[PDB]
Amino acid sequence: PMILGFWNVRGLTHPIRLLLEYTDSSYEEKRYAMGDAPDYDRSQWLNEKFKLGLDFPNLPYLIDGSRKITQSNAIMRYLARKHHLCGETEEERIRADIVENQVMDNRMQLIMLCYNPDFEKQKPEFLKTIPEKMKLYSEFLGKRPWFAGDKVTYVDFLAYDILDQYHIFEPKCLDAFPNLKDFLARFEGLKKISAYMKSSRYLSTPIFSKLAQWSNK
Amino acid sequence: PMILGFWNVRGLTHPIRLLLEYTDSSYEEKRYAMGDAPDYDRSQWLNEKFKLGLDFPNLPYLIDGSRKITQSNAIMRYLARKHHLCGETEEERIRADIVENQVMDNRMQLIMLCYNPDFEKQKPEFLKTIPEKMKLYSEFLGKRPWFAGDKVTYVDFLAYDILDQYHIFEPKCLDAFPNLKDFLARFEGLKKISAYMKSSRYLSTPIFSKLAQWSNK
Ligand SMILES: N[C@@H](CCC(=O)N[C@@H](CS)C(=O)NCC(=O)O)C(=O)O
Ligand SMILES: N[C@@H](CCC(=O)N[C@@H](CS)C(=O)NCC(=O)O)C(=O)O
Repeated sequence: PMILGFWNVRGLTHPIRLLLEYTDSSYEEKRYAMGDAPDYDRSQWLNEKFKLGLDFPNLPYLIDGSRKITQSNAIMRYLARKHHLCGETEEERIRADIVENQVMDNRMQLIMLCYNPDFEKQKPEFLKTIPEKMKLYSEFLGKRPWFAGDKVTYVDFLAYDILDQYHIFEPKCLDAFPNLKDFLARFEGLKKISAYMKSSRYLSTPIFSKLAQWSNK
Repeated sequence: PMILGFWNVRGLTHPIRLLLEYTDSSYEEKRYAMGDAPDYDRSQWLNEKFKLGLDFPNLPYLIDGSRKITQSNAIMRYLARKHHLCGETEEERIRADIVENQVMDNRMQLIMLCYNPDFEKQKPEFLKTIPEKMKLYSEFLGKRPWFAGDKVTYVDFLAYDILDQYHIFEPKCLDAFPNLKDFLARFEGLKKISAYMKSSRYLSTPIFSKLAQWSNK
């Protein structure tokens, strides 16, 4: 089976665990544990960071035979390439490309907040940026069932995760935006996703490493 | 023509400018100026940000007729599909995806270090690191002319940029890596690239605004 490796958290891998499922892929996972404060020992990982034959060692990684892939979007795209969950017209590919990048910006802005010792006094400003972020996703999807058109793509898996995360962080943030709730619900409503969500393998929280100020435990 | 918008800095747009040149695109640019200290003004940009009909307003942007793109990465992939500068086998596509993503990570690490608090009382420490990032590119490439193998692909413009910056901030950083040195020289050597670096359009520095630390004048 393929081997996915990642920390014992959701992090940036939720989209990959979900695609592995959706596709009825044969895989096993390696979930590395980190230590508690004040030092956050990472040896579990570091004892093999340099021994997997990875080009640019990092977490997450995928191994399917000989092929060894790092960078979450590159894992994401290899799988989609495999399963045909990519754009099929220029129009689909543009929409996919943008959304893939936009998620990461928004995923990054979140981390930057959750990883700062100033969280508490910083939160109140970040919170005012939210409506605006949500509004873009809302206007972008419009009346489309999925982010790139009338077909599910690997970008819906990326979008679902970031929209979910922001939702956990501010429960009310999708209230003014019904096509997004409609979005979230339709994603879940999927056969293998529903099934996965009630399995022993489902990992929704913590979001972040014990190092974060939020969703760290 | 096509319009490229961005700040009047290098930022993360170097590869786009270079690709537009190489492809003999018909384009003009709008090089937004940032006011300065204290309040470094962005009025030039903010006044039309939500007026151009961009889904996800940001710098940089590409308008090519009816197509309006945002996200530096999506701009590249778009230009790469338009002119047939994509990998042609699974193996090439995989090498492209990873490289594409790796650059942004290296690209962001560098900025993290330049706009921050005690850029100096942390100076060395992340410098002593270049050398070991370099080895990774080095080994990844090996003896291939180009990063996805046989042919020049869009990722090459992105590899070029990052290796070019690391080089500014570490004049020797490459001493150990012939193949990297050979790469730079043979990039700087493509016919339209040559010509462009001699032109009035060319902008090698500053890399990031007044504000910053490094490449900020
Ligand atoms: N660009 C990367 C970021 C990867 C990354 O930062 N991985 C983290 C946690 S999310 C890590 O700790 N990597 C292991 C390491 O640095 O040794 C991605 O999209 O995969
Ligand atoms: N991931 C985005 C980065 C974009 C971004 O951070 N843009 C900065 C300059 S490097 C900006 O000033 N953007 C315009 C804005 O935020 O309104 C990209 O790859 O295009």
